[PDB]
Amino acid sequence: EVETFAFQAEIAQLMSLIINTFYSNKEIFLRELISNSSDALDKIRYESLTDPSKLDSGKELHINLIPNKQDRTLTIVDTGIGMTKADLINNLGTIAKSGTKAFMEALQAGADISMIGQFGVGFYSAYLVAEKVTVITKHNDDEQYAWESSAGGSFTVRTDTGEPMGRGTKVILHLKEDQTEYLEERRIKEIVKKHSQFIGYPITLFVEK
Ligand SMILES: C#Cc1cccc(NC(C)=O)c1
Repeated sequence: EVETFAFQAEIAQLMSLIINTFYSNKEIFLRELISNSSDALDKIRYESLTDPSKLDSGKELHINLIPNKQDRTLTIVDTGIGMTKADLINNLGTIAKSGTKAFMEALQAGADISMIGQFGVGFYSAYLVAEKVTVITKHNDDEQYAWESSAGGSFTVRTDTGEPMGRGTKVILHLKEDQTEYLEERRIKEIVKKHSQFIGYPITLFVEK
């Protein structure tokens, strides 16, 4: 049972600008997704300060980076607060319509693309390197769901029957054919050290066979 939704016109426009604009500094996608994970971890930590049972779904607060060269995927896993189905449909828990407007007004006033995260829409920088993005998420108050989009104006949401997650979010980047440098250990390490070296949660880069 798969539900298909249209992106709001402003989000479709942002996504097409990310995909079509010539812009060589693609590595910022990983900074933005790690930042989103750190925000999601801060939220479940804050909730747990007054209600410890919010961590019954998992006490460890961390970020894992999982490259898979056979599948040509880079997966960013966090054990943050996760998203409900309603959150997924509402632009993955963002204020993407007003954020896109503020981002585009900022660019007209002298910002560049790499400030995208300041406007709350850093998630969509995934499309700098991915032809398809899958988001698996589990929030304490809802069931496990899978969101998916190859851009083109639409996304799908379905109940996820895969590996139970406990709590958190998994962003699976199905990489473009010419973007496989982001699966190499030395390249990922370089980017994490350059852009994410002070994130307050452990970031573990998995290795492959
Ligand atoms: C990449 C990219 C991107 C994201 C938002 C807006 C724009 N448009 C420009 C710079 O003309 C480009």
